[PDB]
Amino acid sequence: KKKSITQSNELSPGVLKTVKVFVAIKKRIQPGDKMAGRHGNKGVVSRVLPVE
Amino acid sequence: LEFVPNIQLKEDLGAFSYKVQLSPVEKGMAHILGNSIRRVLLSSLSGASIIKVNIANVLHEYSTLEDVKEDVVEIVSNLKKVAIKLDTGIDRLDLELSVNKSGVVSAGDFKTTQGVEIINKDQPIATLTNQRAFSLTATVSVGRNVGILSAIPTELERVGDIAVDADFNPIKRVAFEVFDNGDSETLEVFVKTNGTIEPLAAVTKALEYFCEQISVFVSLRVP
Repeated sequence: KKKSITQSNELSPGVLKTVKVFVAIKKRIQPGDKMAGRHGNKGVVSRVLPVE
Repeated sequence: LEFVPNIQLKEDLGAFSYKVQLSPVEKGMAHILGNSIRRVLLSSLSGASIIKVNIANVLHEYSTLEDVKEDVVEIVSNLKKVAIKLDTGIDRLDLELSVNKSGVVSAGDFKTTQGVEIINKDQPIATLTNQRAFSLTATVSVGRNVGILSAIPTELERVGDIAVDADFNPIKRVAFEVFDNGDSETLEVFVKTNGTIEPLAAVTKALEYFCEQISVFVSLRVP
């Protein structure tokens, strides 16, 4: 950790500093999504219906 | 030639299985009543479930607690399956759980506050590999499913607050059948529920909602 040049990298000359931001967002299936079967049958969801 | 239907909670079976049956029908109005009961209970029933959980030491769902086999996302998933029964006037309440057990945490571990009822004593919120202090707060409010598109995300004030989705409806399955006694029919309905709400009361509530909806037609008026 202290073995680094002090920037953790060479940094490329002429670069004062850099910052890395990580964002994780959950995604849920919605209409227009594509579902493909193992047998090779594929389809795109058109609508979501009520359970009844 | 007048027939009026009655409700009997008969043939109760299973952990939570009931078969409410009406001895009297109009000899042809039975099928319509069964269809209405099946449709109303699934989408009209309102149940109270946790919508917000705050961990003692977490900044986000994607974090790992020390000496805990379960993940924070996994803990949220265990929390969602939890079944809660609430008083009519409670509307909204907050539940505090704090445990120092070195074994497996459970829904029954939740403090026995007044009004709050936990059906799923068996379900375990989390398992602790080594002895540690674990505490969290879950907000419980009455709610109904209005569909995924029409859902408010819900405001979070604390930094640690985590949004949790809740399935308000408690009726897992609805089944109806019609038997004709001759000049009359008997309606048999099979209802499967988490057991939070008694089946006869749920059937009466569904019939009341259907009657309220049909009330406007006889009037034929805006109000």
